[PDB]
Amino acid sequence: MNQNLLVTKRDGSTERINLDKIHRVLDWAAEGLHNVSISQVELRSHIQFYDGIKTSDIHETIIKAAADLISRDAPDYQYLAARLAIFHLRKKAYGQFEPPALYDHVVKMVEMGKYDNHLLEDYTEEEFKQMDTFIDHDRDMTFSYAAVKQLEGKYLVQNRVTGEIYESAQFLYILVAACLFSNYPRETRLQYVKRFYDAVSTFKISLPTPIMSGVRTPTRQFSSCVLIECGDSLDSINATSSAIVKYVSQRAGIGINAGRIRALGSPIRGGEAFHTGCIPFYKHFQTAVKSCSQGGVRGGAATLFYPMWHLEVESLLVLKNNRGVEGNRVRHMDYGVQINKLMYTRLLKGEDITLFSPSDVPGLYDAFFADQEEFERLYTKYEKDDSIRKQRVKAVELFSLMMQERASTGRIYIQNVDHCNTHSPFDPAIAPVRQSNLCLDIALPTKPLNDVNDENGEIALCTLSAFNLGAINNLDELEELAILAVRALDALLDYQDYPIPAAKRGAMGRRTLGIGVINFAYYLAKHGKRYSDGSANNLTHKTFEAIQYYLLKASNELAKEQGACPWFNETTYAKGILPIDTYKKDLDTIANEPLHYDWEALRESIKTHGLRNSTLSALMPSETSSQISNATNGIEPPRGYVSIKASKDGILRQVVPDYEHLHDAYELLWEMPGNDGYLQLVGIMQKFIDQSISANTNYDPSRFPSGKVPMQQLLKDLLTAYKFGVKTLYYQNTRDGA
Amino acid sequence: VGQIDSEVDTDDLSNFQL
Amino acid sequence: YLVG
Repeated sequence: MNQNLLVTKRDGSTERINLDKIHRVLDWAAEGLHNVSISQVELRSHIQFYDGIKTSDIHETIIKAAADLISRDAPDYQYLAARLAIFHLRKKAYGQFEPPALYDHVVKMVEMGKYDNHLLEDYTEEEFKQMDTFIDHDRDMTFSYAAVKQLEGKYLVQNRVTGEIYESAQFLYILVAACLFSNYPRETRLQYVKRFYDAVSTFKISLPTPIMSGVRTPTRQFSSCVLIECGDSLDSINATSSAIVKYVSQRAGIGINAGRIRALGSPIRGGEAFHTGCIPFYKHFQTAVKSCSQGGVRGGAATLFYPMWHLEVESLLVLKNNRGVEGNRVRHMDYGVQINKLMYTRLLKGEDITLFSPSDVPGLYDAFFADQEEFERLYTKYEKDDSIRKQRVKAVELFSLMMQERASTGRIYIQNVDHCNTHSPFDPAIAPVRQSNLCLDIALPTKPLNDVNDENGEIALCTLSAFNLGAINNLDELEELAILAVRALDALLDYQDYPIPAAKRGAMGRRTLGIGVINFAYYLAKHGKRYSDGSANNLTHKTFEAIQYYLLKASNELAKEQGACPWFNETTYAKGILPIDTYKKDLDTIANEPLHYDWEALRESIKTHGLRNSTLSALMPSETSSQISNATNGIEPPRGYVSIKASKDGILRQVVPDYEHLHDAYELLWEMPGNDGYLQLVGIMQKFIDQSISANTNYDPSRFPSGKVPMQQLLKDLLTAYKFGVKTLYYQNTRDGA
Repeated sequence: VGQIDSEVDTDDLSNFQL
Repeated sequence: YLVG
């Protein structure tokens, strides 16, 4: 008759219940949302309250209650839940809802060793006072629950033992800004910090996880992926391996080119025993890749590339096929099969494909990537020469074998090596592109190492970022954003540390960046286009010309200011060649949109003052970044309207952006009748992209007689992709609802 | 995962233009 | 500019 319910506080222990405090907080969180029942939430959580429960559990419980009502039909629960979680997270880090002033926060964090001390060196208290005036902690209210789950899970600075969270998303953004523009002239430094801060807090520009979790802290390791090229020698094999180990110990995705390793049977090169072949070494790279992961299998990912005509290609192609002898399988690494014009022509004419160990055909490997003419000449030449060890395979058998394996595992990727060299930012004769990275979006020059510390080797890196096509109003907002993206990344290049000499060489030499988009799908839904009918062709053309033009304008602008990258002379850019001059011709047949930009003015501006960065665009996939922004992933159509994630904290649901008004506008992944629509769009994007795009092929067995995908369809799609100049092909998904 | 029908027609392909 |  005074039946209370004692809440317990952070060692302040006992106290009565405050069900009106709670309601106030809920009420607040609900402000502006539509279709959310505060009572419903209260009922669901009050029922699990027990007499001496700590306050932190009252919050988790109201948070989960809200999260569990998220649905297609009631999507504002995602904000109600996030807002509660944000509120809780404030109290958890600061003891109040109101964040401490920035200077005080930074000072306390530097004493605690959670923020780099250089922050206080590079900026004055008055400078921090001013940044604080740019900050808007109410943007914390725009995150969706899944977004807060990710920030909380892997962005915000915290203690991973105790669980203690030390910061709010706005301090993350403001300090990422500050660190990246810390070396700017006092004259412009803070205007840049503010402009970027705004761009990232309002989700216009997304940034990779290592960057958002680390810049501001004492580390200097921000690598997401590297590209190493193995020479045909124990020294290189050793170096390659060494390099992989250092790089996976920093969580980087690895893309390895082991195409030149000579084939099984070849003669000993004075002490180097490659009699045994590629596989034993591949195994060795796999163990290197997995050296710093959980069981010896969990975590650490790589993709290994090799020419289609390699002598052991038929053994290589079935490396992840589970039914087979243990010794002849390297299952936990994806492969990237490298193909060019001549290979496909042999398929089309039903002729043979000749396998050869690279060791035995002088000049063939290089020609393969850099000069098709010459490749054709040496190829036919060596076919005829009977001194040369070789093997003949029916091109149809070889192609189907590879498509088959690509079909089953989903992880046998294609790389059109002529397309990456005839349509690239680089000169193939001096710095050809002979491999991709883990997710087949990166395409840069690499040189083999002779020792881990070899200064004449080159390792390519992933320096990434992305435009939210869902958060810009017109494409002319991309000029400001290109500036801010390019400048921040370029700064990062000098900010971070390089574990291997050859990886420093590549970054400082070519300053290569890979900026792409996210939210494509939602962008097309708001403009009433679809992926599979070809209705989005000109819009895509318009959107990717604007992205590329402004990126080049921003980089050109930057070279003016601070000088072109040291090896700018090895680019086609240097010679007055533009992406619009070398794209694959057939594109002309599927899109008429005219260039809206002065490419000729920029051509000269580029020839004259050069480019800060040798590459600027690359369309990578993005789960995390996309989630924080509540956006569809990179350029992929959504699988369905609500996507589910698991957690220790219950089921996380996230509804596609503006489902309310665009459910009929979206074209879900399995609603596309086939791949042509999408492959065209990828081809159009590739006109302007410097690097590559992680494109997927998707098949639904329901759509085929007897539930079997014809090898004909698989080859036709493959050839469709090559015909519209697609550089790479990534995942292949099979199924009809996920 | 992927269950395919491995029947290939080169005649069909033939006429394709790369 | 352009390096030198």
